[PDB]
Formats: sequence, structure tokens, C-alpha cells
Amino acid sequence: RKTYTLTDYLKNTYRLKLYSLRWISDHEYLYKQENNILVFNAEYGNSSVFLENSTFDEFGHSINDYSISPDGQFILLEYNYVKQWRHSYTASYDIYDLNKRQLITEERIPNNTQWVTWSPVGHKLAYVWNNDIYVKIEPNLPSYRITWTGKEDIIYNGITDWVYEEEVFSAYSALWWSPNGTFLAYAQFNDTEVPLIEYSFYSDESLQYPKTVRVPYPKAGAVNPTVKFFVVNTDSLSSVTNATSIQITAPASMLIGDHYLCDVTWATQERISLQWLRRIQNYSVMDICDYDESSGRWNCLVARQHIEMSTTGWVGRFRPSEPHFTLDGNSFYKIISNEEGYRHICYFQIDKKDCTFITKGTWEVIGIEALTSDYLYYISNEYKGMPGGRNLYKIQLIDYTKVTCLSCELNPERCQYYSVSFSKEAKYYQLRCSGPGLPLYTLHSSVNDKGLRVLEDNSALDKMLQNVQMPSKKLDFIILNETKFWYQMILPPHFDKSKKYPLLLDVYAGPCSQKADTVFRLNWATYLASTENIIVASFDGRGSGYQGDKIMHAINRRLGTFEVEDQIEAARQFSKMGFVDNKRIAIWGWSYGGYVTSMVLGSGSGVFKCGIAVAPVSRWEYYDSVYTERYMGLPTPEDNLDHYRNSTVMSRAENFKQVEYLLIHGTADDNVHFQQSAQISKALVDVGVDFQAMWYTDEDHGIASSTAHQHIYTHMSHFIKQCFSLP
Amino acid sequence: SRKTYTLTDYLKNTYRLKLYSLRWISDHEYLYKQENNILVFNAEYGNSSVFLENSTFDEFGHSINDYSISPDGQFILLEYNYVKQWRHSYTASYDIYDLNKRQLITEERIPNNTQWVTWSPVGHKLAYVWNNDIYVKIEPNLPSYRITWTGKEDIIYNGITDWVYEEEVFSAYSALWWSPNGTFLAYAQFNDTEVPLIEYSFYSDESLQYPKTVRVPYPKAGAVNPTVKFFVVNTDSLSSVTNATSIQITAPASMLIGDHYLCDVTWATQERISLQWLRRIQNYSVMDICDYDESSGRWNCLVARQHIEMSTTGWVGRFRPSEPHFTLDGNSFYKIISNEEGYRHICYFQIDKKDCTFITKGTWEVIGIEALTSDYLYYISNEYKGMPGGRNLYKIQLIDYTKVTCLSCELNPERCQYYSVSFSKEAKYYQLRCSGPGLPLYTLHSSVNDKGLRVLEDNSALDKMLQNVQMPSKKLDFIILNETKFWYQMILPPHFDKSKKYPLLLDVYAGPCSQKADTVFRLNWATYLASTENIIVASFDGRGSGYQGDKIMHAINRRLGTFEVEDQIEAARQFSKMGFVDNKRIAIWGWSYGGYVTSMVLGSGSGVFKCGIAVAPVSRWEYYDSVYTERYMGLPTPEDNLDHYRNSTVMSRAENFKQVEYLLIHGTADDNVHFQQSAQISKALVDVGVDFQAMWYTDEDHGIASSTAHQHIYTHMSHFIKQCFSLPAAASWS
Ligand SMILES: *[C@@H]1O[C@H](CO)[C@@H](O[C@@H]2O[C@H](CO)[C@@H](O[C@H]3O[C@H](CO[C@H]4O[C@H](CO)[C@@H](O)[C@H](O)[C@@H]4O)[C@@H](O)[C@H](O[C@H]4O[C@H](CO)[C@@H](O)[C@H](O)[C@@H]4O)[C@@H]3O)[C@H](O)[C@H]2NC(C)=O)[C@H](O)[C@H]1NC(C)=O
Ligand SMILES: NC[C@]1(c2cccc(Cl)c2)CC[C@H](N2CCCCC2=O)CC1
Ligand SMILES: NC[C@]1(c2cccc(Cl)c2)CC[C@H](N2CCCCC2=O)CC1
Ligand SMILES: *[C@@H]1O[C@H](CO)[C@@H](O)[C@H](O)[C@H]1NC(C)=O
Ligand SMILES: *[C@@H]1O[C@H](CO)[C@@H](O)[C@H](O)[C@H]1NC(C)=O
Ligand SMILES: *[C@@H]1O[C@H](CO)[C@@H](O)[C@H](O)[C@H]1NC(C)=O
Ligand SMILES: *[C@@H]1O[C@H](CO)[C@@H](O)[C@H](O)[C@H]1NC(C)=O
Ligand SMILES: *[C@@H]1O[C@H](CO)[C@@H](O)[C@H](O)[C@H]1NC(C)=O
Ligand SMILES: *[C@@H]1O[C@H](CO)[C@@H](O)[C@H](O)[C@H]1NC(C)=O
Ligand SMILES: *[C@@H]1O[C@H](CO)[C@@H](O)[C@H](O)[C@H]1NC(C)=O
Ligand SMILES: *[C@@H]1O[C@H](CO)[C@@H](O)[C@H](O)[C@H]1NC(C)=O
Ligand SMILES: *[C@@H]1O[C@H](CO)[C@@H](O)[C@H](O)[C@H]1NC(C)=O
Ligand SMILES: *[C@@H]1O[C@H](CO)[C@@H](O)[C@H](O)[C@H]1NC(C)=O
Ligand SMILES: *[C@@H]1O[C@H](CO)[C@@H](O)[C@H](O)[C@H]1NC(C)=O
Ligand SMILES: *[C@@H]1O[C@H](CO)[C@@H](O)[C@H](O)[C@H]1NC(C)=O
Repeated sequence: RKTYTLTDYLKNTYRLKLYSLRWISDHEYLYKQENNILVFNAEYGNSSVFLENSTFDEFGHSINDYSISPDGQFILLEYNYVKQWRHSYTASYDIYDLNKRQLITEERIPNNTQWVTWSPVGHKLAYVWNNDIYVKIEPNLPSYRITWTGKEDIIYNGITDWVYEEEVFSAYSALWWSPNGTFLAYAQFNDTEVPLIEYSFYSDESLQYPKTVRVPYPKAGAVNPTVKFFVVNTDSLSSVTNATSIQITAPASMLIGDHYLCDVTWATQERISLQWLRRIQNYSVMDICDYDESSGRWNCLVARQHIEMSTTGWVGRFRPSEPHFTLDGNSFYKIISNEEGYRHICYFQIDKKDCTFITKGTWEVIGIEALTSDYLYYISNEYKGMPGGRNLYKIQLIDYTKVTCLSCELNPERCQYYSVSFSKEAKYYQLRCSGPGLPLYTLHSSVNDKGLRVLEDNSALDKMLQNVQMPSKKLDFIILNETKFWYQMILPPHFDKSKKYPLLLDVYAGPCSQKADTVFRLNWATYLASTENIIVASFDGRGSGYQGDKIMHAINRRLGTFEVEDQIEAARQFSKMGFVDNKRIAIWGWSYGGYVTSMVLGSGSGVFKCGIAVAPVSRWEYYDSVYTERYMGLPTPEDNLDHYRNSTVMSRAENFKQVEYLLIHGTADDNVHFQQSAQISKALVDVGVDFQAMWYTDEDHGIASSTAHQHIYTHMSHFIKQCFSLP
Repeated sequence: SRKTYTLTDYLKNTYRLKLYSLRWISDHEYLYKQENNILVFNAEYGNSSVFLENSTFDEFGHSINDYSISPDGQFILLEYNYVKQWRHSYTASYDIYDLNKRQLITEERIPNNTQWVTWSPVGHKLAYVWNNDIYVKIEPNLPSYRITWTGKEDIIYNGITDWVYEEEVFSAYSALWWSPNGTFLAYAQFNDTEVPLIEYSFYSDESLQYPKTVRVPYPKAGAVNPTVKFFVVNTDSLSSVTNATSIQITAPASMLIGDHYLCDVTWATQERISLQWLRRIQNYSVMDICDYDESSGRWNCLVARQHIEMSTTGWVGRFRPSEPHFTLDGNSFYKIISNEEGYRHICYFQIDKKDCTFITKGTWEVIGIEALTSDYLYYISNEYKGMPGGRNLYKIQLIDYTKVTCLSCELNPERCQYYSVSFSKEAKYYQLRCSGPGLPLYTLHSSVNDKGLRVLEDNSALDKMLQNVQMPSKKLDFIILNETKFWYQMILPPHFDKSKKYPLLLDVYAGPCSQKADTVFRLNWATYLASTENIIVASFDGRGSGYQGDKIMHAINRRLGTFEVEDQIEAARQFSKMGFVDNKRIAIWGWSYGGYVTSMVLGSGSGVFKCGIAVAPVSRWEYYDSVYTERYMGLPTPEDNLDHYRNSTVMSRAENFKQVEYLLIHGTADDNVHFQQSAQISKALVDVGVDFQAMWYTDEDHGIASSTAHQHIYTHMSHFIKQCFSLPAAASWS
């Protein structure tokens, strides 16, 4: 048989099939098959054509995406997609009347639109163009301008700035419609005093002079953006007068200093909840605000405030959790770390500070997935005590002891990692199994949790992989100080414990990272194992997530310490296993993992022959405020400046003499600025250490254009193969 | 068997070349720094006296970078806080020490961040540039007279050059020219208002949180150019109560019709200044000869004293029109000019007559006019043994052109085939500086009968050292192509056996008027590769190279990236045909223009070269500066030479790099050949899916010349060449 080759990985030869559906009610979903949109009845599996592919055969633009209005009356068509940062982009939009069969030609959505969204019910539109908000009541009618303060790189109304996009909301959107669309809530960010990161963009060969890209980006300790929050009533908008936006100000506990808006969740038609986080991210407050029908204002009663703090670290995994409100809005369920530091579901009454934990144990809840009148549905890693597995559970709102695992025993050898998609009122759910075996998508009914049918079993891919010498995956743990620390290994085919193999350590090791899991992947590690016979291992030490706060907070204010030492120790335990070749152990990572690779290579352990750092952080003062400060505090003498200075890659330059190093970075990286790698190379040069390097002209943090992606993986394969003496 | 010349020897300067750097102070005395002391030497008898004691340099606290004693010897200017800018420019702090009063001047001090400073040619007047304006000090202790008030960073330059004139026109930061006796101060003013800026990131020390963007007015080929104006101020009529009057000398109408440049300033007498102007299309230039008018206070450049210089086959001059050497009365001058056969020879002109008389001729060229007296003109040429790569001093009777004497040819013919000279203030004495093929030799001579006075430095110390080292040898010879000689040089390993097949590295420049094949003795990276690694390091001078006539030099006019590239490939073919070269192991490397030719050669698909290294290469001519590029390429317009600008890019050759091993190196703060150039090569390589090796150098400029980066690049490059040539490595403890 043949092996899974680099070409197979770079050309996507063996494709993973998915079953991406969009729910449209509590009994029907839409499914895009052969470019045509089908509407499926969930109970009987019968289909009808919703939108036939030929409809737009004369549109004249390639359509990137689509979005049907909740009432199914109109379809929004996305084209001219232009990527900005990780989540952002701009686009052109066209509106089609699905009943009249007419494209909207007057009062259109402008070109270079930043964000657009339908109301949760009906067909109102809200959009952001030139950093201002606009609302369309009817797709054929002129838009009402909501904001007038919009200014590129300065004022953002209803869109996020670089740092909130990346670190807080993981989205460009800063617009939140009320459940029935009466109100439109939005945030406004002000970057006036945020310093700019400047870098050269070379563009096409014809560009005579390079362009300087300038982005407001706050590095650790710098002046941060300010935020304001507003609510406009879209039902009282006028063609003759400018819109009235009511401001909801942050509480006094937050107003005394630098802070962030970290969550927006509507509770009812007249009740909105907001979470605010201090710049020192171990203290947060939730305001529960109500609309006053008689005054037009929004009252956040001090009696409905909920405080959340951490004595051992920061609040939340990456931010405070979102609340899941009951229909009356008088109570909510929220993931909170308990007295033992394990993240569990807490039940709050809006007027009561103390909550009741409805789950418990030495395992964590990952997310609350659906809340109904009788049950709360959640994902957790409780099953077989495996932190790297995922399963759906349901718990009875009137009896916490009434827990049922809905996914645990459906296909236990194939499916140990699930995600779920519930119908509009949770009558049905799609289970998405993603490992250890081939992905499996199934449809279920919540009536009595019974399987309806298999949506996608990846039989086509299984037929293909039967003729390929595929690698296997081992998931196990080592015991350190009477604590379990899990690892995974991508093992070559026909693996023999009596033979010795080179080993590559694939690192992330960031706070709340998890690199040891039950997910099935087709990646670079598949090629290295299948073709090159390299063991590709990953380890979750101190600072990794989903195992409790004693493990996750262990690196609080001390990045570049325990998580680094634990990767070295892991490799020691691996080498001192009879199938590893101690002379050929390598380490690699991208992003935070690039940082840990570099720290490991500069540690003087003598364990690693060689390593690759792709776009690494080198010093924490160069990275953004929101992420860095969460774990490190402020880079001031009064706070944590001493550890900011003690945890640089540069300080370890002399030790790189003991290793072969490949340093890679994209020149247009807006995230981990090229500066970071430019500072590593200069430190290496200053102590006279030889190393290998590669820059990627105009590539960002992803190094993801078709040609650069192919080049980096080809270049890296050569480096590893030469290090491991492979032909 | 003895030890070899190692990379460490090259990087740590283990074997040092001694020099004898002297400064003439009269027609019979020179100054020389020995044991940090300033010694004054009598040229005739070789006796010395101490001018300034080594210890005097320590009564200031700070370290002195350089010094400059005033012509009359009454004062000493002391340079400190030296901060490098471009190739020639820098800023610094200055202190003046009164040699008669034996005290440091502390009042009306030369300001910090001074751009340029110079004494008058006679006496002790000072002229300086601070914040892009000119200032004059009549007496070191007296307040300075502000000459200009228009100075503005990156916009108006008064008496200093902008980036492009410093690099390509004057090879200096200075744009100040004192009259022979210091009565007048002439200066240029450059205006960069509409010149676009090259912007690049500077990272600085690790403590800098946000990188800084460096912005420099830099005109790329075809872009808007700086404008120039020229002025003369009389320093003897300066007033404390009124602003100074600067008289403007305007360019002629033949230049004013379009874009142009000021390309030379040479004083003829106390009251006569000459200027040369060049059109943006550098095949036409005009010399104005301007006299001072006592009846007006102005400078009249009579139309009848103009001198036109043009070229039908290329550009004017080697890199610019030559400088004139005027006779004492200022009524005649001697100037290097290309003749009818295209060989550069000395022409004699009358200031009022258009036709000149060639005083030298032959299939060889004059390199420079070195001194002119009442009876003799002294010059350097490559006439001897018909060797373009050799250099010798000659003298000629101004009264009989056939009466030529070689003053250096036969002093030490096996050791000395490459000379430079330094004449005393009225040419009574001269220092000869021999720089190859043997060890450098410095000797003192008297011009009265060309009598050899004494040996100043024979490098005996270094000879003693190199006797215990297995040194490589140097072969200088030629190949015949189309009945034309093309010279080459080869750094050959010690105990060189012609019966073996050695690997070969081709060390390239190949720029217009380049000369890489010569008789100079060098201690460099090529010495290590030959001595230790047993690699032959060859260099070839093909079409476009200088000092052999215009048929060779102009052959690449409007066609850079053609003949000079093909000729390097052909050279290597002839080298692999020589029998002692291993055809499977031929590499090519080069910096700057040589980086460009390396890249073009590697992308040619010839199959001759296994591997190559391009250090800071030009990749496309539109990315390089106007003055250099346009000289050979014309304008990048459809009407002019855009088609060849597009046809001569490295990027267009990306697919062919599949056949070779490539190392691309570039400094991130290179203000000259912008990192952009290499960033465009790597993107082209990536787009066609070609693998290659790369290395950037954080905050390093075009020289990659800081102690640590210099050591790193040469170490990294040695490893690349050794792996390409299958040569073994050596482990080290740490
Ligand atoms: C998957 O298959 C399902 C079952 O076949 C589909 O559901 C069926 O949909 C149709 C149309 O939406 C419904 O048809 C008519 O229902 C009543 C009569 O109901 C009785 O007969 C049905 C069979 O004809 C049975 O299935 C029922 O159980 C029941 O015994 C009629 O009175 C309706 O008429 C009204 O609407 C029509 C328009 O279609 C007008 O023309 C009439 O004048 C009148 O106003 C419907 O015609 C049927 O009820 C429904 N059955 C069930 C059990 O759901 C389902 O739509 C399909 N899903 C997809 C996505 O394809
Ligand atoms: N910018 C943060 C981060 C990163 C990238 C590059 C370098 C470094 Cl040091 C960090 C890590 C956390 C990520 N994140 C944030 C929201 C919750 C889910 C999640 O996974 C995003 C990418
Ligand atoms: N910028 C011009 C040049 C160069 C550097 C790098 C790349 C390229 Cl393409 C060209 C070549 C000519 C040199 N020069 C100019 C003054 C006269 C004497 C001389 O030797 C200087 C450096
Ligand atoms: C978008 O741009 C195109 C091309 O310039 C133009 O024809 C079109 O009308 C624009 N669309 C809108 C909604 O303005
Ligand atoms: C933005 O903040 C600046 C100060 O950083 C302030 O002057 C300005 O008024 C603010 N703008 C808005 C729209 O709030
Ligand atoms: C709305 O606000 C803008 C900006 O302040 C102003 O130009 C416009 O005239 C206002 N319109 C009305 C009706 O107030
Ligand atoms: C939406 O909610 C608002 C506020 O409670 C209410 O006034 C309105 O009637 C609701 N609309 C619908 C369609 O129920
Ligand atoms: C939050 O962190 C700061 C900085 O370490 C500290 O002063 C404060 O005590 C912390 N809060 C809690 C409740 O631990
Ligand atoms: C284990 O305990 C020892 C002793 O306290 C300590 O040095 C080490 O860092 C601890 N952590 C792990 C995970 O080994
Ligand atoms: C050299 O010696 C002569 C005496 O013959 C003397 O007059 C002269 O000044 C001396 N010069 C120096 C610089 O020592
Ligand atoms: C130059 O700088 C030094 C150090 O800052 C200062 O003491 C001195 O006064 C300056 N000199 C002048 C002439 O301004
Ligand atoms: C510089 O040139 C600009 C035109 O490009 C002109 O407006 C300006 O006055 C000039 N300045 C001087 C001092 O020549
Ligand atoms: C000299 O020129 C400057 C700038 O134009 C002016 O400020 C100053 O008053 C002038 N000096 C005299 C003495 O006229
Ligand atoms: C210097 O030259 C000027 C101009 O010809 C003249 O006026 C002056 O007297 C000369 N001085 C000396 C010392 O020769
Ligand atoms: C100068 O160069 C241009 C462009 O090659 C040419 O057409 C012109 O005839 C030349 N001019 C002179 C003065 O020889």
C-alpha cells in the first residue's frame, strides 16, 4: 500500500465530509447540496427544494456566502469578499425577494460593508459602513443612519477594533439585536490614544514604493481603547429626525480605571445583561438592565449586579462565561469555577448573589448548549475521566441528580469527541462526532433522545483510506507529583516497540490550551508519521485547560516557566521509552507554541537536537494588552516588570549554540509582529549563534495563501528530514 | 605542514596589513600619527618632532573619533559622539583646542549633531552645517555668522547632500567648497519637497516596545528628483548686524530646459570657479567657468567659456564627468576625456576654445590626474605591460608630450604593479603606495630628480607571520572572446595541483565600470576558502567592465542584465574547460550589483552552477535610485526603455531556480538596496513553488557591517558553500 504524503496533505487528496445544516424552525433545517438549497423535515428525513441553484445563474458575481431572513422572505447575497483580520472583512451585498423573485435595486446595501445582520425575527437589517450603523426596516426602503461618529482607526460604532476582535469577542460584530428585533444594542470603541503598529507591505512587483500599514494596536502596558455601550429602539425611528441612542454606562467599580466590555446577552425583550472586566482581569461585574416603558431609559439595578472574581488567576477560560437565561429572564445558568477550581454550571436568581452548583466533580463543563423549560443540555469531559474527550449531557432543571449522557455510548470506540446543533426550540439535535474514528454526523430527537438517522458517515473517505498505510493515535497520561498529565502520539503504520523512531514534539502549551485529545485529523503530523515514520507527540502540562484551576492557574503571572519545563520533562519521559531515538528528538510550534519551542531550545536541557518556531512571541511587552495582561499583569516595577524581562527568548540566546534552529515569520503579521522574530535573530547574531531563517513576504500570522502554505510546509519537512537523517 | 589562513583569522583580523597614512602640511612636511602621538616629519631628512602629545587626547573625558589640525597649525578640531548615517554622512560633536594658548575652547562652541565641518584651505576659518543650514566662524572663539535660514530636515539641504547626491554624485556628505585662499565659500542647495519617501521599520534595542518607521526622500528610477541651486558667499564681508549675501550661480539654459544635476565643483583661482552640469539623460553635460565681478559683487559665467561633453554610445564619464585640473593662471586646464577610439586620455583645453588637444593616447586608459606643476603633469594609468588591472605613476613634460617617464613601473616590478600616490603641497615630494601583488609597500620620493628617499612601511612584521601560514596564490591572466581580451583572476589553494579537479566559486560584481580582476594583495574571505577549504575563487571582467575602453564599457548601455550576465556564465564554462575545475562543483556569489548578476545567472537555466549566494541584490531596476539606474538604463517609460526595465527582473526568472541551491541574504535597514528588492524575489520564488534558503539581518544596512553581523554572515555563507561543495565540518566544544 501507498502512504499519506505531503502532496496528499497540501492538495487535500483525502477529504473529510461534513454535514453543515442551518436550522429554520423546531422541525426543519436547510442543507446546501449540489449548489442548491434543500429544506429537510427532521422527523421523516424527506426533502423539498428551497432555493434551486439556477436562480442566480445570471447574477454576474461569484457568491461567497448567503443568509436567508428568519421569516424566509428575503435572501442576502455576499460577494467581493475582502479579508481583513482573523474575523473581519468587507463585502458587497445584494437582497433578493424570495416571493416576488426580484433583486433589490434601490436603497441597496453599500459596497465595502463591514458587517450586516438580519433581525432575529422577520427581515429588518442592521449594517456597518464607514464605521457607522444603519438600519433598514424593509429591504426596499431607505436606511436610517443610527451613528455619525464613525472614523477609520479612531471611532468604531457597532464593529470591533483590532484588540476586541482578536481577544474579546472573537468577531468583527459589536451589534446585538433584542430577541424580537425591537431594539438594536451596540458598542462603540475609541482608539484615539492607542499607538500604531507600523509595518511595510510590498504588494505586486509593479508597486515602485512599499506601503506602510498602520494599525491601532495596544501592546502590554500601553494606552488601551475606551468603550461605551448603547441601545436604539428601531420601532420609533424617523425620516425627519436623527435616532436617539440610550447609553448604558459601566458600573462605578469599573469606571474608576481601565476596563473592558466582555459579554452582551439579551435576557428578554426588555432585559439586557452586560459583563464588564477590569484591566486587571481577576474582577468582573454583570449588570442586568431593564427598559423603562415610561421614561425610555434602561435601569441596571444595583440589587441585580453579579460579581465574579478569582484569587488564583484571571476570570473565565479566556473571558467570563456567557449567561443562559430562562424565558421569564428572572434566572440564569452560567459556567463558574467552584471551591475546588473545577468549572461547573451555577444557577442564579437575578436578585440573589449566591448561586447553586447544579454539577460537580473532578471534570469540567465546556459549554451550556441549550436550555429548555425542563432540561439544560451541556458538553463536558466527564466520561471515562478523559479531559480530551467531549460528550453531550442533559440535566433536569427540577432534579439535578437526573443527568443523562446523550452521546457517551452511541459509538464509544469511534466517537469520544462531540459537538451539537439544536433545532430552534431544541426538539431535534444534530450530533457531530469528530474522533477518534472518522467523523460521524447523526440526527436525534429530544422527545426521548432517540436516533432518527445517519446524516454523514464518511464512507467515501473510509473506502479511500483502506488502500493507504495510515498512522494510529495513542492517547494516555504520565503521573507527575501524583497528578495526571495527558499526552497523545501520532504513531507510524506497522509500529514496532522493538524499533526506535525519531520524535517530533508538536507544542502550543498556552494558557487553557489542549493538544492531547480524541479528535481525528488529517494534517502535517499524518504525513510525518505515515511517510517519514516520525512519532508526533503533544503534551498538556501546567497551564493547560479543562482539568481545573490548580493546573490552569499554575502559570499565573509566570508565562514562560512551568509550561516550558513540562514540555522538556514530557520529552524526557518519551525518550526514556524504548521506541524513541534520544539522538533524534525535535520540537516545533506556531504562535504561543513558537514561543515555548524557542524557550525549550534556549533552556540548555540537551534533550532536543533541533526545532522550528513559526511566528513566535519573543517578549511579552511586544504582544497585545488584553491577552498578555490577563496572565502577566502590567509591565511596571510595581506589578510584574521583573517577570516580563526574565521570560524573553532573547535572554536565552547563548543556549541556542546547543541546537539546530529554524525561525519563520510572515512580514505582514498584524498579530505577532515581525518585530518579535526580528528581535530573536538580532539576539542570536549578537552572541554569534548560527541558525536558519525564512521570511514570508506580505504573509500574515496564518501564512495561509495557497503558495505560501505549500512552501512553509515543504521547507519545514526538509528541515526535520535533514535533522533526522531521512532520505 | 604549516597552519592555514582560517575564517577566524579573517573575522578576528589576526594578520594585519600595516599602512602609512600621512597628511601633508607644506611642500616639505607631513604629519603622521605614531603611538597615538601626532608627529611632524621633515621629508628630506626623515627627522621628526612631536607636534601633539598622545596624552593631550585624554584631558577631555570622551573618546576622540578623529581630529583635524587647522592649515596654519594654530588650532585642532576634535570629533566625538560619532553617529553614522549613510555611506559618507554622520553627525558628531566637536571641540576646538587652541594649540598656542594650550586650552580647550568652551565659548561659541560648534553645536552637537553637526552634519559637516571644515577649515578654510588656509588659516583657521571654519564652515559648518547644523540643522541643514550653513554657519561660518572667522575665529574659533567668536560667534558664528548664519549664512542660510532655509534648512529643513528631509526638505532643504544647504551645504550638505541629500541621499541620492551623497551616494551617486559627490560620494560625500559635504556640499561646501572653499576658494583656494578661503575668501569665498561656495555651496549647493538641494530641494527634496516632491521626492517620494522610502519607508522601512527599525526595531532598535529589545526595550523598544513599538518599532520606528524610518522615512528617507529617495528617488527610484523615473520618480521626481531633488532640485539643485548653487551659491557663493564672500566670507570676508560678513556682518554681525545684517544677514549674509549669497550670490547665486544659475545652471545654463541647455540644462534648465529639463531635469538636471550639479555633478562637479572645481575652483580654478581665487576669483574663478568652474561647475559641471549633467542632464537627467546622462549623455550630455556642460562646464561653466565663472569669474568674480568687483564692479557688481556677482559671478559672470561667460557663454564663450562653456564646454560641452557628450557621448553617442553611453553616458558621460566613468560614473560622472571628470574633474578639470587648472593651470595656476586659470586660463587652461587638463581633463580626462574619452577619445575617438573610446579610450580615456588627458585632454588639454583653453578656457575660451572648444577643441582640446590629447596629450596621451593608446589602447590603455588614464585613471586620474594626480598633480600638475609648471613643467610636469603627473598621472596614474594601466599602460604598463598592457595590464588593465595594474596601476602606475607617470610624469610628462608639458612642453613635449613624447617625454613621458614611468616613476613607479620598475621600482619593484614583481611586488608592485598597483600604485596610488600622495604629493606634497607643491609636489616637491611624493609618497608611493604599492598595494600588490606582493605585500603593501610605502615609500617616500623627491620630485626634483625622482630620488627614492626612504621606505616608510614594508610590512616586514606581517611577512614574518605569513611565512608560517600556507597562503594561497593569485593568477591574473585573460581569455580571448571574439578576438577581444577579457581578464580574470584566480585565488588558488596552496600546493595547487593542476592534475586534480577542485570546486570553484565565482565572485561577481560585473557592474558598469567594475574591475574584479587586478594586481591588488588582499586578506579576505576568498583567502580562507582557498587556504583552508581548497576552493578556487575566480573573478571575471566581461562586457560592461571598466578601464579597457568604451567598446567594452558601453556594451551594456540601456541593457543591464544582459551581456555582463552571459559573460560570467561563459567565463565559468571556459573555467570548467581548463581541466583543474570540477564541473559538478561550480558556485556563484555576489553582493549589491553582484547579487543581481548572481541571481540572473542562477535563473538563466545554463546548468553550469550547482549553487549561489545573493547578498542585498537588486531584483528590478524600477526599485533602485534614479541617478545610478538612469545613467545606464534611461527612463522606465514606454517612450524610452520600459520594455528592457520589465525584461531584466530577477522575478521573471523564478521558475529556473528549481535547478539550483539559492541563499538569499538582506539587511532589514538597508537604505540603499531596499529590503523590498529581496522581499520581491522570495515572493516570486514562493509563487512558482521553488524552495530556497534565506537570512534577514535585523537593523543591518547594505554593508551588514557591525562586528557581530559581519561575523555571522560570513560564518553562515561558509557553511552554505561547504555543504554545496561536499566539504567536511568540524565540531567545537561550545
Ligand atoms: C414531508 O412529508 C410530509 C408527509 O407527506 C409532508 O407533510 C404534509 O404536508 C402537506 C402539505 O404541506 C399537508 O397536506 C395537506 O394537509 C391537509 C390534510 O391532512 C391530511 O392529509 C395528509 C395527506 O394529504 C396527511 O399527511 C395528514 O396526516 C392528514 O390526514 C389539507 O387539508 C391541507 O390543505 C390545505 O393546504 C393546501 C396547500 O397545500 C391547500 O391547497 C388546501 O386548499 C388547504 O388550504 C394540505 O394540503 C399534510 O398535512 C402534511 N402531513 C404531515 C403528516 O405532516 C411534509 O410537508 C414533507 N416535508 C418536506 C420538507 O418535504
Ligand atoms: N491572540 C490570542 C491567541 C494567540 C494567537 C497568537 C499568539 C498568541 Cl501568544 C496567542 C490564543 C487564544 C485564542 N482564543 C481566544 C478566544 C477564545 C478561544 C481562543 O482559542 C486566539 C489566538
Ligand atoms: N549605488 C552605486 C553603487 C551600487 C551599490 C549597490 C548596488 C548597486 Cl546596483 C550599485 C555602484 C557604484 C559605486 N561608486 C559610485 C561613486 C563612484 C565610485 C563607485 O565605485 C558605489 C555603489
Ligand atoms: C458597487 O460598485 C460597482 C462598481 O463600481 C457599482 O456599479 C455598484 O453600483 C456599486 N454598488 C452599490 C450598492 O453602490
Ligand atoms: C475619543 O477619545 C478622545 C480621547 O482619547 C476624546 O478626545 C474624544 O472626544 C473621544 N471621542 C468620542 C466619540 O467619544
Ligand atoms: C444629524 O446629525 C448630523 C451630524 O451631527 C447632522 O449633519 C445632521 O444635519 C443631523 N440631522 C438632523 C435632522 O438633526
Ligand atoms: C417585541 O417586544 C416589544 C418589547 O417588549 C413589544 O413592545 C412588542 O410588542 C414585541 N413585538 C412582537 C412582534 O411581539
Ligand atoms: C487581582 O490581582 C491583583 C494583582 O496581582 C491583586 O492585587 C489582587 O489581590 C487580585 N485580586 C484577587 C481577589 O486575588
Ligand atoms: C513537582 O514537584 C516538585 C517539587 O515540589 C516541583 O519542583 C515541580 O515543579 C512540580 N511540578 C511538576 C508538574 O512536576
Ligand atoms: C630636521 O633637522 C633640521 C636640521 O638639519 C632642522 O632644521 C629641522 O627643523 C628638523 N625638522 C624636524 C621636523 O625635526
Ligand atoms: C552637547 O551635549 C552635552 C550632553 O547632553 C551637553 O552637556 C553640551 O552642553 C552640549 N553642547 C552644546 C554646544 O550644546
Ligand atoms: C522647494 O521646491 C518647492 C517646489 O517643489 C517650492 O515650493 C519650494 O519653495 C522650494 N524651496 C526652496 C527653498 O527652494
Ligand atoms: C535674517 O533672516 C531671518 C529669517 O528670514 C530673520 O528672522 C532675521 O530677522 C534676519 N536678520 C536680520 C538682522 O535682518
Ligand atoms: C585671497 O583672494 C581674494 C580674492 O582674490 C583676495 O581679495 C585676497 O586679498 C587674497 N588673500 C591672500 C592672502 O592671498
Ligand atoms: C542621449 O540618449 C538618448 C537616449 O538613448 C539618445 O536618443 C540621444 O540621441 C543621446 N543624446 C546625445 C547628446 O548623444
